[PDB]
Amino acid sequence: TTTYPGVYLSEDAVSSFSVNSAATAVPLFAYDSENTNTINKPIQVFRNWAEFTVEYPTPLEDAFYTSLSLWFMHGGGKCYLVNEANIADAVAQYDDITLIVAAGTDTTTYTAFTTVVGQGYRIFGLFDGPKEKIAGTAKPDEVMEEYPTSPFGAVFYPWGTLASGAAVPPSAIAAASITQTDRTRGVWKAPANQAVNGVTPAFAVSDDFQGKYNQGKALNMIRTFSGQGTVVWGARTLEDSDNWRYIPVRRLFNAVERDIQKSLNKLVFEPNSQPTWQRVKAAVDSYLHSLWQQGALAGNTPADAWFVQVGKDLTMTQEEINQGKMIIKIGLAAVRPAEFIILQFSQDIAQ
Amino acid sequence: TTTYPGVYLSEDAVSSFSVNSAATAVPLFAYDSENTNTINKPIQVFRNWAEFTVEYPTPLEDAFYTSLSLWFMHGGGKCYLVNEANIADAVAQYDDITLIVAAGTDTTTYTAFTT
Amino acid sequence: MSTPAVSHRFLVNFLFNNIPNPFDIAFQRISGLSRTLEVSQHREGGENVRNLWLAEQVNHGSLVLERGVMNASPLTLQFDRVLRRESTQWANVVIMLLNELSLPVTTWTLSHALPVRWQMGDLDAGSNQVLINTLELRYQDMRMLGVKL
Amino acid sequence: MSTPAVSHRFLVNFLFNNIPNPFDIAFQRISGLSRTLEVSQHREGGENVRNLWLAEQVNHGSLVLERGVMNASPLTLQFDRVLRRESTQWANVVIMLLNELSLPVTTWTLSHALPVRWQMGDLDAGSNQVLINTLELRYQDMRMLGVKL
Amino acid sequence: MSTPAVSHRFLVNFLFNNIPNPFDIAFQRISGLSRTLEVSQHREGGENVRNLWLAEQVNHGSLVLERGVMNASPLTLQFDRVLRRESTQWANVVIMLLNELSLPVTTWTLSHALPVRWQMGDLDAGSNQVLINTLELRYQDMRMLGVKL
Amino acid sequence: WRYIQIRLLVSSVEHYLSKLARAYLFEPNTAPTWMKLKGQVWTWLRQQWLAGAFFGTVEDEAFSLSIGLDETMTEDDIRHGKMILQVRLALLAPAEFIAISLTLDLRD
Repeated sequence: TTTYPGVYLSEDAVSSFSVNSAATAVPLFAYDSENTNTINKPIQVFRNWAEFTVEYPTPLEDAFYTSLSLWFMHGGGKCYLVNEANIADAVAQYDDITLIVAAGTDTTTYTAFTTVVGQGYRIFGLFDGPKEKIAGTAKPDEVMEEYPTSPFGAVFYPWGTLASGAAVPPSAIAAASITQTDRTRGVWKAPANQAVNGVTPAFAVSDDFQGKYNQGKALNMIRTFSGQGTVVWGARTLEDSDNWRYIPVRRLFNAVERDIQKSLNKLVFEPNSQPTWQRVKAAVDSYLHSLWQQGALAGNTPADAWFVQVGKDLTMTQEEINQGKMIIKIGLAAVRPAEFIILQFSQDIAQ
Repeated sequence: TTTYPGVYLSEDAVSSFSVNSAATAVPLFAYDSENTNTINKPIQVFRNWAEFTVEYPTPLEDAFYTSLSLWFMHGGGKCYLVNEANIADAVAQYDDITLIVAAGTDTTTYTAFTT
Repeated sequence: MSTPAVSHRFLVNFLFNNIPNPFDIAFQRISGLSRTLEVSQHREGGENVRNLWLAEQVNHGSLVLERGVMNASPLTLQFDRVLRRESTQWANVVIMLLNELSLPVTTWTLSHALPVRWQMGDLDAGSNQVLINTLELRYQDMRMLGVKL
Repeated sequence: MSTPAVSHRFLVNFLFNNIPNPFDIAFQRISGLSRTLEVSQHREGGENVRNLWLAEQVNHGSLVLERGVMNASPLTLQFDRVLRRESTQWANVVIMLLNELSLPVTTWTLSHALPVRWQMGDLDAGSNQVLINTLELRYQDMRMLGVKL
Repeated sequence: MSTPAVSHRFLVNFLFNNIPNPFDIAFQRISGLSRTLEVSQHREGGENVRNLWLAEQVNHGSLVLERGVMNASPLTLQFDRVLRRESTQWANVVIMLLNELSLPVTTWTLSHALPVRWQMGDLDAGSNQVLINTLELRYQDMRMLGVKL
Repeated sequence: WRYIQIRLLVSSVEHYLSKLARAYLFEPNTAPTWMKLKGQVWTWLRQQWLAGAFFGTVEDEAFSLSIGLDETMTEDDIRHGKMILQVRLALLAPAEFIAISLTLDLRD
């Protein structure tokens, strides 16, 4: 309460975090339906840490509070608290979401993840591993059966043990290494080896343990090393195929397919004619050439990195023109990461 | 066998040779017909030392092994192991050969050289 | 004969011990690496027509770098720490040229490079130019690699 | 990638202890801030191939300023007092670039700057030019801020 | 904002003690008045990151004047006496710029100026130029006045 | 907020930082005057850290400044004429108790 024109000395100051957002990382944090200390507003928008503490001022110890407070302290821009019941409708209404972050949530985010993937909304889910210690005599098939077999998701087992004693969901550890990667390296680079601060893995994980959980459904460990403290260690999705392994090459095409339709939605209701088809394929060639020359596409020439194709005997027929359709086909090569490094050693004494 | 995403420490490492080829030297190494430790494939193509040791992994002591291992350690690009019987047809089919190298071979490479 | 190497494509990789990730930073104007051997001339009594040069000590040059004032990288945050004397960490630098495809044709590979000088460009009211800042490192050893030596 | 910073928009804020109000003065030609670390080379006995650079002492440059002969500001009245030796007051200087909107993208923030030199331009009968006077300060420390470091 | 001062209109007034009348002489090329304060850098034991500049002694520049070879004025007759060592008289000089009307906008006001150097122009057979002679004075103090400081 | 010199140091910083704050008082609420105020406060707080008043072997753990539009303020705070600046400090602790220990260290 400011009355006089002077200088006010208040001493109840709290922390603050500067926004260092990425445009390709706008997540959805799902909070549980049977949660008592959330506002009855089912969908709520948080652009920064200052708007989050005017609605949640006391520091809670729940799954949604420690996910968001770990989000905003690593940059992070606008984000959504959506109830578990309205996750398939908040993606369908708000047009901006790129990530579905299950912040300590099971079996209801999963069935609403597989709804919006079948509807085609170009999202990427970040699920959770078991909160309990996986034994080692447990089998990777019986442990990984809760999770969908779609290439739009990753699991991330080891939970967090935040420095204030609270427990961080491991989807929030994974989403805070996506913000720091989508600035400094881009969406085509893996979210793995970037280190997230202020968190600690609850369990020590060996690499004999991760070898069982890598092929098949890809658990995607969260491991700490000397030096690089608590990175996420793994970048594979929930299917082991030649195309849609590797979280980079799925999230690259999600960014390509969304930045192309944002460019081509300004060409809808144009006359379906041959001058309009040339304006489509030159708006995609101009997008993909800039994306090639910043390292996102694999190819040492523009003919090996992408192609755009549209015609009247190429991609669509005259009986299909008359329905208002405009079929463009676009193929483009992505860069696969390195995952294994073999150090082959020889020596011989005094030689 | 790579399972986990980490770093693998293997200690059965062997030698390796970088290719420093010439385009005008693509030879034909002729191995003997009555040779026991060659693959029944009569004509076989070897672009480098790595493709030669995936088919001949143990170090032999024969005329064709010590000719090729001395070839690849001095640069050397693609080359052919051709049986003595098919030397007049491997030159006629593969369009690329500039040298006929008799790697310990007599009187049969000679009559197929003059063909 | 094979074509000579042009001088307008180059990558630079840094590796500090403060910083856990190796980072790659684009520069404008890498200056050039010298390496002198520092001989000395001796004069003998009866010999007046030949010279005598005696080898002593290899002297390495300095790595002068130029780039524009852009967002704060892990290297301009690191010169800020060393020139405020908060750290004296040095890095292993790898510089390499690229051919038409992507391939490294020559590599220079500096060792224990220490940030020693920051130099800011001029602020002028009629200028029409990017603000370029000049960075400078002193390294201990140098080891050139590659196929185009 | 974000666009680099051009060098033709800049504000300078001064804060003396003689003068009660902080004042902001437009200049033409801020020169440029250097910061050298002053290493020294040591030669070891048995080592002839590597170098050894030992860190000593950070040297800061000088703030050279240029503006036209205009009405008497609180800074040209202050150099007049220091160069007449009536005061030895020094100021905390804040220099900052501006982007397209108004926003400070980099800030340089000098400490205890002391006016040390006045230099007047030439008076020439055929000249067609503004009389520019050159001002020069020696500061103790320097601390660069901002998002474009 | 008010318009800056251009540098092609200026009066110079001299006052010697030999000469009873103050005289006003038109020049071509008054050089420019500097005023340096001559600091010195001290290095402290435990402090490696800041600098320390200590004020000593104000140094004034020199008044270099240029005009053509014209009729004998009371100032070229006075340099002739001082450079023949017949007098060692010095003068109080007042230099001032003029605005569009007539008004003095800045004034420089030198004290005890001593004629120290005469320099004649070149005699060349193909030249097409006025013979310019260069005059130079060393003064003791300097005190700038006016509204455009 | 025990230890008298902690209450008297941080109010000696209140007395000077509010002296140069009200120097920048009836200025615009534009972003240049926010950074004109950080640059003066950052300079002064760094000199007191190098004079021995604050704890910390690096500047990042001695003090902090955070003025800005969505760091401390908001657009509703700007239109009411506010300019909010945050200072964090790290202070020194007394040596009230000396807990001497002795170790024998046998060594043959």
